[PDB]
Amino acid sequence: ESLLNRLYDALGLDAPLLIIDDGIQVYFNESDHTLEMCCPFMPLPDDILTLQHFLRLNYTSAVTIGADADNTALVALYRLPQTSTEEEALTGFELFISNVKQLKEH
Amino acid sequence: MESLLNRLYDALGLDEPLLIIDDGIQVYFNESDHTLEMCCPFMPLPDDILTLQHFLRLNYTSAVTIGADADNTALVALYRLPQTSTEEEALTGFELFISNVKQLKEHYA
Repeated sequence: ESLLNRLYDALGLDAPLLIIDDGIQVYFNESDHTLEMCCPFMPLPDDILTLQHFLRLNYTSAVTIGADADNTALVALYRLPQTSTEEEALTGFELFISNVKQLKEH
Repeated sequence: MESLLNRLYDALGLDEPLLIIDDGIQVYFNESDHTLEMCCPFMPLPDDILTLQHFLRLNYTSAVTIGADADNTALVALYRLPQTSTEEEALTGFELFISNVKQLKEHYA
């Protein structure tokens, strides 16, 4: 029973990518013995100060900022080892969504 | 009860700010209420668009988080560990961190 499947059950979701009308797309990556949550929240900036700002945010945040391989957007990230329990996964998901909403504020 | 960071220091055979040098790798710690953060400043903070975007992309693929320190002086590799973790998880985490940063630095720094 994969951690991803574990999270879904914990969330009550019955999937046979998770999109929420909060204008949020969550992608899951289960490679490297871990569960990674990813959410592209805005286009990749070309401004030095803005880029440094997101790297600074990574110094103190549980939810970190990265850039997709396609180099088209900044993505909020959060990883957990597959060995994690369904309770830890659930908690991680809750924290992730809250931070993504925060990142989209202005 | 001794704090988790103090127990790590003991495990590292150590008896206040502090900088560790393990195999040429610099490691210092930051703390918050619920988290102990291991930090390795591995190179000066780049000031060009492309290198900065590159490190943001690396964040997506690298096992360890890459960020910039508070003074905007260095690019830093880091690992967050719950202040509720066991002494052993702290030590093992520290060792794995060093291992990850060593390779990160030699390939991207």
